[PDB]
Amino acid sequence: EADNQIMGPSSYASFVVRGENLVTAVSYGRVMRTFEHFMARIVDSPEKAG
Amino acid sequence: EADNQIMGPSSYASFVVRGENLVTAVSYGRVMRTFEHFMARIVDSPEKAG
Repeated sequence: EADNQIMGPSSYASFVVRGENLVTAVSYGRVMRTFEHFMARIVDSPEKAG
Repeated sequence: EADNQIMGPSSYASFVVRGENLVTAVSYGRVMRTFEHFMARIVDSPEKAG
């Protein structure tokens, strides 16, 4: 065998419906994942290419 | 005539789609008027009865 062990993530990641996502939930029923990424993509410099 | 004139507003109001309103407009295709009110009701202190 090449390696005996592998390094892995110790804990789960956290998806919590925070404040800015919750307003979409109660109103439209469509919460989204990583809303702050959407704000940074189409509000804070949308002309910056991905 | 009790009045010759009435005092009123001078300009129209401005309903401009700001940033998080653009985000929900782009993603879910629905804008809510005064998003800061929805954020100050459903997120910041919902225990205060309207």
